[PDB]
Order: sequence, then C-alpha cells, then structure tokens
Amino acid sequence: RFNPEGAGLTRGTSAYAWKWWHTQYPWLPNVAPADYVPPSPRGIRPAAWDDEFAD
Amino acid sequence: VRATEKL
Amino acid sequence: HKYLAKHGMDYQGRVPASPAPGMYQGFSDVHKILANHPKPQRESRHLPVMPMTPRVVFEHAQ
Amino acid sequence: FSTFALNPETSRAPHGPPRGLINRYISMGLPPWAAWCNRVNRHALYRMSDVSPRSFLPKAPHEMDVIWMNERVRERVRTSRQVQHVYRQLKYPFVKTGIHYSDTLDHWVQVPMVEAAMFEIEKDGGFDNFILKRSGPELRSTYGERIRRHLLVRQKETQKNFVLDQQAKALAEVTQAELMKATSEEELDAVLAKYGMDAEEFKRLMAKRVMEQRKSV
Amino acid sequence: VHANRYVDHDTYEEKYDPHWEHNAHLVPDQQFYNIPVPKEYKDAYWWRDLQ
Amino acid sequence: CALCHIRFRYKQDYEAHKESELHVNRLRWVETMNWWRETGEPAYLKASNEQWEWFEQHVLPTKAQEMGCTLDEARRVYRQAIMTETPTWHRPLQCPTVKQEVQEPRDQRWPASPKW
Amino acid sequence: AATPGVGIAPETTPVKYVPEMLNIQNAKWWNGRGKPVYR
Amino acid sequence: VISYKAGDYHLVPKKFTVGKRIAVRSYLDRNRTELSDRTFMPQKNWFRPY
Amino acid sequence: VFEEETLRERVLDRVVEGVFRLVPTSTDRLELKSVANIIDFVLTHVTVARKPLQHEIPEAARTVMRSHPLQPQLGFVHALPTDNRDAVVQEWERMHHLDWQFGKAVYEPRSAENERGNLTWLREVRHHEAREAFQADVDSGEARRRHMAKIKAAAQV
Amino acid sequence: EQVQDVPTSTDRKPTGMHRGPGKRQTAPKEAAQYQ
Amino acid sequence: RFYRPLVNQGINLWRSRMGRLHKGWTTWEYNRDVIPDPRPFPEPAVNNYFGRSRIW
Amino acid sequence: VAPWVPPPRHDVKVTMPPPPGGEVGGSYGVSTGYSDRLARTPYWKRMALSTYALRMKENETRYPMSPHREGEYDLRYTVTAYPDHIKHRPLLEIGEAHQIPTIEIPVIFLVNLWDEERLTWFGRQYETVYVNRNVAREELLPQRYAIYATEEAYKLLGLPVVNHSIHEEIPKTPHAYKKLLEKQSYTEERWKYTIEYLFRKYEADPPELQDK
Amino acid sequence: VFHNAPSVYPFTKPFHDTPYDQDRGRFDKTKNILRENKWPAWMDHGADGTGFGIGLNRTHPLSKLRGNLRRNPSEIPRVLNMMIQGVWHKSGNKLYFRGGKPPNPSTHPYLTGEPCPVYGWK
Amino acid sequence: SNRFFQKFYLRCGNCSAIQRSAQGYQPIANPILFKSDEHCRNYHDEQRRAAGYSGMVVTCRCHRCERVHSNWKVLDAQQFLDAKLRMTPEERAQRLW
RNA sequence: GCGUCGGUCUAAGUAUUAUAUUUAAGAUUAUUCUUGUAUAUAGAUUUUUAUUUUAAU
Ligand SMILES: [Zn+2]
Repeated sequence: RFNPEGAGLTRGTSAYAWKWWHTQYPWLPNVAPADYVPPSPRGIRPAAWDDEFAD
Repeated sequence: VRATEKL
Repeated sequence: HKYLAKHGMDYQGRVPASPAPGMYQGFSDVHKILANHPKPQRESRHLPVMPMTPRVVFEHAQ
Repeated sequence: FSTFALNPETSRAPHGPPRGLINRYISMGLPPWAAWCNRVNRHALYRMSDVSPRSFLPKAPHEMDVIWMNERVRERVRTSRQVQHVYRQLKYPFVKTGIHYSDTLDHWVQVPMVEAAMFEIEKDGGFDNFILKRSGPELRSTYGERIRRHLLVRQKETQKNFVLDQQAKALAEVTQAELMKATSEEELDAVLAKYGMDAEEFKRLMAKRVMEQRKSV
Repeated sequence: VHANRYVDHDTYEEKYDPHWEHNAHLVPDQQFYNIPVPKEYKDAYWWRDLQ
Repeated sequence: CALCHIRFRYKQDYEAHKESELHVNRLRWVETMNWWRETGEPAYLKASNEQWEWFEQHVLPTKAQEMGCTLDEARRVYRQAIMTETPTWHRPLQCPTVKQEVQEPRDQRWPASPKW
Repeated sequence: AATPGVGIAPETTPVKYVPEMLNIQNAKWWNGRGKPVYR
Repeated sequence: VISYKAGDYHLVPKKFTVGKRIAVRSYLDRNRTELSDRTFMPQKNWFRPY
Repeated sequence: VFEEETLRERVLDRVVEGVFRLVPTSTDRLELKSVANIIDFVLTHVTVARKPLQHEIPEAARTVMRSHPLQPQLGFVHALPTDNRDAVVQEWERMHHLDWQFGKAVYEPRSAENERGNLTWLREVRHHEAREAFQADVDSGEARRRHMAKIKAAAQV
Repeated sequence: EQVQDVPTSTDRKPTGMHRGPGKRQTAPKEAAQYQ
Repeated sequence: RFYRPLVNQGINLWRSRMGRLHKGWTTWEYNRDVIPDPRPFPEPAVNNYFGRSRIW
Repeated sequence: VAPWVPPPRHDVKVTMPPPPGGEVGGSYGVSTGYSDRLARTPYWKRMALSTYALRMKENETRYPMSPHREGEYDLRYTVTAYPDHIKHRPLLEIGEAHQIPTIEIPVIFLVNLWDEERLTWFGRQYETVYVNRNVAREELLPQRYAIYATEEAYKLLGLPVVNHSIHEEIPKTPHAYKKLLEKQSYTEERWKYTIEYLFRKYEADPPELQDK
Repeated sequence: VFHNAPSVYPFTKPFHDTPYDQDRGRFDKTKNILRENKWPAWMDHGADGTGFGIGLNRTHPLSKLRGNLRRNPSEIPRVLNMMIQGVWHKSGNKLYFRGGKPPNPSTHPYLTGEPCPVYGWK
Repeated sequence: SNRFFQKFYLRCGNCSAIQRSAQGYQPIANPILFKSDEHCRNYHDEQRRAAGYSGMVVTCRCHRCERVHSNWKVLDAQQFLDAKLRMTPEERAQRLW
C-alpha cells in the first residue's frame, strides 16, 4: 500500500517509511544518508577555484 | 588567546 | 502528463506498452501500479528479461 | 485529654494515665483514627501503627523517570457519605514542570519534579546541587541521571575552563616582563612572536580595550 | 577509562595517573570483568551494581 | 462585562449591572489595587526605607559597640535579611486578641453541664 | 487480542487499582501466579 | 545599578512558551498543508563535499 | 523552483559557476533546483575549504603550561551521555524543543565561563585561594615546621 | 476592624470557564490582600 | 492466635449484599503450602512419540 | 551470570562486618551486613591484623544513631531496615488539602539591582532579600542577579555564614505560615524588635509639648 | 502495565503509536521493524523465484557463515513452522518440508556457502 | 500532643551552646466534640517532633546569649556525647551547662 | 442505504466539508400549542422556551 517515489516522504525515508503510519511518515524528519559525515572544515578547495578567489 | 586578551 | 508538459500537446497517439526501462524502480509489488505487467527493468539496455518473481515461475509451472 | 481550661505543660500525665478511648490508642503510638476500627486484630494495630507503610511507587524504581523525592502513592481509605461505605483510593503527589535554571549548564533545564522537590531544591542551593548531593538509588530518577551527567561534565568543564585562567595569567604575567618597554614596536612583534601570540590579534584587541576605556566612562 | 586523565603535551595521550585507579569504582559487567570508572561518575550505574 | 466575565442575556439587567453588587464590588477591588500601586506601594516601601536607614545611622552605631564589633558587621546581626512587605505577604495585620472570651457549658447551662 | 483487566489509568496517574485495593489473597501457593510487584 | 521591571526573562525564549510554561507540539497541531510544497519544491539535501 | 533546464543553466553558470567558481556534479545538479538548496550546496563546498584550523603553539609559551602547577583533568567529554540510535527515531523525538527538556542538554563545547553566581566557579576560586595560601607555607617553610612538629608530637608518646 | 469592608469579589478571571457555584467571589488569600 | 473467622455463615454471609464484591476464600485452611498442579496438567518433556514424524 | 561478583560496599574494617547496605548506599531491607572476606579469615588471622587498641575503635557502638547516615537512626536496629519513614515524610499527609501558601525565600543579590517601576531597589549587592519563590526561580536566578541564601552560598561569596533556615520547615496552612512569618521576622529582621525601634515614637518630648 | 514509557504527562509522549515507541514491551509483536535479521536474506526467502535458498541452514562454529537455525526462545516458533508446516512458496512448489518425515535441522550438514545465480553456490 | 516525654539537646547557631529543652505532656484536643483537622494534624505533627524536630523551626531562648531565635540544630543524644565528651573541661563550662 | 433537515466543528483534513443523529427515496404537502431536558443565564441552585430534543390528554 505504500507508494515510494511519492514526492512526499521527506526523500530520506522511502523504505523506513512504508511503515510508521499513514499519518506520520510525511513528518519523518530528514537526517542523513547515515554515512554522510558533517560538512568538515577540511582544506580541499575545488580543483580550479584557486586563491585570490579563495582568499 | 586568553593570555592574549588580558594584555 | 510527461508528453503534455514537454510537448505542449495531448499525446494523440497509441502509448507504448511494456513500461520503459527505469520506471517504477522503488516499487516492489507493482502488479497494480501497472497492469499485471512485470517490474519494467533496470535503467539498462540489456535485452528484456522477466524478473522471475514467484508468480512468473508459477506460470512456467502451468 | 483533660477538661480544665488552661493545662500548663508538665513532665507526666498530671491526672493519671490519660482517660478516654482515643487516649487509649495514643498511649500505644497508634494514630487517632484507630478509634474508628471495628476490628483491631493484632495485624490491625500492626497495619495501622505504620510499622512499614502500605505505599509504593508507580513505576519500577530502577525504571522511574519523574523525580519523586520521598513519596509513594499512598492509598487513602475514605468512608462514603450518608450511608457509610468504606472504599479506598490511591492518592498521588503533585508533579510540577520543574523549569529551573541550573547555572552549571548556563541554560534552563526542565525535569518534572514533585512539589516536595521544588522545595528541597531551594533548600539545597540551586537545582544542580539537588541533583548532585543526592545519589543514585536515592535520587531514583532517570532524567536525574541524564542531567547529572551533563552536570558532571559542565562542572568539570568549569574547572577546566578555570585552569585556563591560571595557565593564561601565567603567560600574561610572565609575558608582561617582556612587554616592559614600548621602545620598539618591531620588538612587540618579536615578544609576541616568542609566545606566538600574534600582533594583529593583540594590537586591535588592546585598541578595542582603550576604546572600551571610552565605551565604559 | 579516559575520564580525568592529564594529557601530557608531548605525546598528547593520557598521562598515567597513579591516583586515578584509587578514585576508580569498578562497575561490573558480563562481557567485561570489572569496568573501572572514576568515583564521580559512579551513581549513573546504580542499577548495574544492583543487578 | 469583561471585568467580571458576565454575558447578559436579559435586558433591563444589563442596565442594572453597573450598580450590581457584582460590578460595584469588582470596581472597588480593581481600584484599591490601583490605589496600592498608584500611591501606596511607592510610599509604603518609602517609609520602610526611611526607618531602616534611620536605624543603621541613628541606633546601629551605638549598638555595634555593644557587640564589641565593627559597625558594618552588625548590619548582618540586626538585619540578617531584609523581609520587605507586600499586599500578598503581610505577616499579620493585628496582634491577635489577648483576652479570650471565657468558655461556658454547652447550652447556657449552670452550674455545670454533664454533656459536651 | 489481549486484556490487562486493570483498565488503562490516566497517563498522569499510571496506577490506580492495585489488586490489594480489593482485599485480594494472592499467595504463590493459593492461586499460583499471585505475588504482587509493589512489594 | 541594573534596572529590571519584572515581566522579563520568562526563562524559556518567547517562542517555545505560553505566557509561562513551554508549549507542546506533537505533529497533531501541525497541518499537512505545509509539507505540501513537496510536490514541486524538493526537500533539503545533504550534498557531500567533494 | 529552478526546474526547467533553461532556468537551471541560466543560474548555475552565473552563481555557482560564475560568482563562486564552484562546479556541481551531475547527480547533485538534480536536487540543486531551489534557492534553499543552492545556498546549502555552496555552504558545504565552501565550508570544506577553510584550512582546518592549525593548532600551532610556540616553544617559549609552551614551557609555561608545562611547569605551571595547575593542570587540566580533561577527559570529561566522554562522561557525556550518548543518544545513539537510528538517526530518525533520535531526531523524530526532537519534533519540537525537546532539546533542553527531560535531562537533556545540547552540549556545545564552551571555552569561557561566566563568573557571576557560578557556584562551581566560586566553589573553586576560593579553593584555589585556599591553595595559594597553603602554598605560601611551603614557600616560606612554615609547612615543614608544622609538619616536623607532628613527628615530635608523635615520637615521645 | 475598620478594614473588614472587603469587597466580596476580586478581579481574578474565574478559572473553570463553564459555570457553577462559588465563582467570582473573594478568596481568603484575596481577603487578606485588601485587608 | 488467628481466630477462626466464621466466613460461611453470619454477617460474613450477607456482607456480599452489603457492598462486598470479593468474598475471600479461606486461605487459612489449606495453609499447608505445597503447590497444587493445574487441571490441564502438563505432560512431561519427553517426546512420547516414536513414529516416522518424530520431531527434533 | 555474574563474573566478578562485586565486594560488599563498606567492607573496610578488619574485624567486624561491613555496615548493611542502604546505610552505605545500596538496597535497604536487610539489617545485618556480612562480607565473605571477613567470615573466611580464621579468628587468629582477624586477631593478628588488629591490636586491642583498634578493636575498641571498631567495636565502637554508636547505638541508636548510624555512624554513616549522619543524623538518622542505624538501620540494623529499626523495626525494619528501610529508611526512617517519619523523618522523610512527604509534605502532604494522606488526607490534608494542599493549602501550602505562597512562600518567599531569601536570595543573595549579586549586582546592585534597581527596579525602574517602583523606582527603588530589589536589592543591594551582597545583601539577602526575601523574594518570591517564582521571581527567584524564574527571573532573579536565570540572569545572574541572585543566588540562594544557603549556608554554603555565603561561604562561597565571602560573607559571614548566616543560617536563614532556608525551608527548614514548610507551612501547610496560611495561618500556619503567618506564624512562621512571625518567627522569621524575629531572627532575620531583628532590628524591628529593639527597645529603640519600639520607641521611635518617643525619643524626644511627647508630641503634645513641642512648638508649632 | 501499559504505561512503561518515559513519564511525560503534560507534553506529547513521543512515538506514542509509532514503530519505535516505548510502553509496548520488549518481546512484543509490532516488531516488524527488527526485520534486520542476522540470517542472510536468501535463506528466509529464496534466492530466486523458485525459492531456491529456502531452508534451515545449520552452520559450523568456525565458519563465519551465518545460518537461521536459531534456538533462542524468540526464534523457535518459526523453526518448528519450518519442520512441521514447511514452506509453500508462492511459485507453487512446496519447499524445505514437503512430505512425511520432518527434517532434523540439527543433523543437517553445515551451510557451506550462499547460493549464486550463475552456478549454484559460491 | 504531646503525650510522651522527650528531651532534646538543641545546639544554638550563634554560640553553639548545647542547651537541652524538653517536651512535656500536653493533652489531646477533646474527642468528645471531635474535630478532624485539629486532631489528625496534631498527630502527624507529633511524629515530626518525635523524630527530632524533623519539619519544624525550633524556637527556644538560648541560655548563653540571652535571646530567643530560630537557629537551633537538634542533636541526637549520641551526636551530643560525640560533642560533650570531646570538649576540654573548661569549654564544657562555656558551651554546655 | 441516497437525498432533504437538525446540530457540531475553522490550531488536524476541505463548514456546498467531515463528524452526530432523526427520518426515509419519488410525488403532494408537511397544521394548532406548550409546564419539563437542552441552550443562553447574572456566585448556583430557583427562575427562563429564536432554532434543536421531547411533548399536545
Ligand atoms: Zn545561643
């Protein structure tokens, strides 16, 4: 009875969300791919953005 | 940076 | 709804059957969100193969 | 019980062992509601002498959440109206939304606590101390153990953020002996380059300070 | 085991505190013989010491 | 009549409301509260000041030499806390009656009643 | 399908009607499964 | 001196509270009429850093 | 909603390629179709650019924090309670300001502390000023005496 | 006592929106205020 | 002592009408405390069967 | 299964059992402590490790009181090992109405605070004021204007330790409070009850003999 | 004992009805979530349409391979329903148990490897 | 209320003068015309004194600093011997009687 | 069971809607009058009938 690709679903949950109810899975929050790490202030600058622009 | 701020 | 939007017209032609490869990929028990057709394919160009659902195999057994 | 108007206090029963029926149940420690028992069996005067109270906790003490300081759900035996039916019922305590300001973690924190905790908090000097001098099985909460942890960190962070003021004053003191004269502003770079406490950060920081001498006047 | 450990500013690891193990309250376990925790954090485990 | 949360269903009483024992009494109460705020309180806690500071300058000097201590120290032995006073927190207003009415037997009996 | 028989109390007062409120005897040797928990 | 007229602070910020008391929000106060922009405007995404 | 290709290319070459000189992949160009998402895509690839703050210390100041008497305990961050579970079920609970509520606290690492009314701060600034006072003895030597007076009280007995 | 003319009412909005006996009249905490 | 209570007769008979749902059973008589066993009595855990459908 | 069953709580003494649990912080309900370390070591062993001058220090009978839970009776001599019900009674007894009135607590102000509505002082700096229980908690404490006036709060600040008996007893009735206001009006604000303050009216001429 | 939940009386009682709620117990139904099962997917539903991999796969201690022959009290209700009921696959053929003598999962040879489509077993 | 005799050993807070103040026999309010509030709060209050002045402010006049205050710490009589036996024979003349 | 109608509901669902009912569709019509429940109400009871409920001897 679920409809994945339903343009609701908060786009993170399309398999966690066939459960949970008909009256809750719209609100199921966006969290992460569970492997996406926080945005990290690392030093990798785009390949050609360069300094002057970066500075 | 705290030792900085005293001065 | 995808010809009307991209072409500005009613399709005004017989729609192809056998849904295009890549459509209804998250669905699992389509069988209703389709005709009783099989889950179309992956988004590939490999020759069509019936995804041997427990149902298709039974028809072979008939 | 005596009948005179003004009965000044005295060492012992002035007129013999106190007469009356209700004085009979007080002479043995019972409360004056024993006068209304129809049967006073050896268990009854045990039951009502409150040797061990017939009174329990709503959830398991190992899984309790709302901070019930020293309370139970005591059952109150009521006798009904005109035709005296005796029925009993379980009377709870009054749990308030304890929305306190524990200045350890410099922010409000809410833990629902019985009224009796909202008094014994103020008797303890703060909300956090009431969390801190109680101990585990005594403060049988679960929220009290999630907020004791943040309390134990955000205390050992203050103590840590204190020794900063003793490792910073050490530098500030010991570097002043090298900020001694304003001869060279090329040298103020070198003393700052010595402790790697750069100039561009310090210069304007002192500037903001003399402006703050003008911001505070 | 890492609570209250002087980080030494050479190896940036915990210095070996000889006192720590005395203010340590060994909370038991099933998959571990007796996990040691400092004294201040002992009461959060008040149920496992009862189990 | 939002003052007292009254919807009026019958006319001829919406008229007789303004002097009703409900309105006129709710008028007095919401007024004397204003009285307290308008004049009273800014003057009540005015006198409460002008007597304390009188004390800590006209009496506490000599009192501090009685404890053998310093003047500033006594301001924490003769006022351990400043219990200011409100409408909501007056202790009593009048010292209860000293001469209590004399008990009697039950129903004007005499010279003694066998009953209670 | 199931039944607690106690009837779900208010979410605020989680326990009304302990079985003792009715002068019930629940010895482990009398009805078996007896002995209560608030004990 | 530090002036203070009372009727101030109400510890909890003025959004998460009624006059006094933090207010309850439980996905039943909320409508489904918000969250209905999803039909065109897609939900937020976590773009992984390259 | 920047959906129609004609509109996305009209924005992406100008703002994310032109102004910022960023370049988005194909699979992200899909969801990169709103003012909300354009802002985030930048605000990740520019946050992954700040050189990670370099904790570099000098030497002359380094020997100060070593020889200094009072050192930091510095392990407490672990005592903090863990809320590890499915990211949703953990996050669904914070449907509203369930944050500071029920013995939780959004612990943001704090580097300076307010000194007024802070009991746990005055609770030690006196204990410290009780350590500088005791330390005065060992400086002068009245500790050794008052300590050598015990053993001469505890010898003849 | 000369202050016993307490108005048998008070400004406080009556809790208990519905209706009933005992509404909108003085309380022994309010009777000590006006006193 | 625990005095015999006269449960069957007397007031304790009529008290059931006088607002008393639970008329207790005499749990002082059987007071020899050794457990009975339920009438749907369990059979021992030994697999009595020795057919070809004997199950592990 | 229990690998390494923990040792008894307070087993630290050489020739007497550890005090019962609960008293040390544990589970109540049992009176007599026991530690298998002590009961296994033969008698001479227990008499080896200890001299007579010491056993008389751990024989020591603190008879009614408990040596550990300071102020409460030893829980191996009560009727049953649970804590004293009477001392820690819930504030409401099994039948009374909750008429616990509004109570005002003492707080030590930490900054010279000056109301802008009554145009006077909520409180000077470092002077204890009796403020409302829900001004203090909700307005004075969250901002750093005040703290409670407990004994140790005085110790931390630098003030002579004063015992306000902060909530030493809560009153369960208004007229049971308006007596407690009379006790607290005497100890705290004592200058109200001097022979000099009962006679400001008369420090000079009875007013009927002065000029006009 | 319905209310073994985090006591929150004036607020919203999170999850209250959801999959992951408290106040529903531990060994309850309504735990379809917990579909995560150590046993490989293919041995509880066949690797293909004919329900190939279906069965009870005892495994050797040393072998890292995981089999669904559990004997936990929570798992024996289904391990009997394999030995006495058997599986009726939706393709028409009856699986692991189809006739008279019910198998003995504990006297099976050990699971040697997961099935592959091209060959039989990797 | 009170029915049984008990003498406490109150320690002042101003001078720490351990003075003892007893509690005589004050008879029960009359049961003949019973009053439920005055009785059941006479009793419940009696456990609160009997347990060493648990939930009450103690108001007795000192003997050392002649004044009546509310600063007394009620000493259980084995915390008193802890104190009495541990004072030099002169300060027993100062703090005790 | 459809319709009509009565009542309820604009901080969980669209007030030509969905709850909560009484009737029965279609076609004609749907009369006279009120002592109580309900509503509204004003410390409450006691009073008190726009619509609704029940009533009309
Ligand atoms: Zn004294």
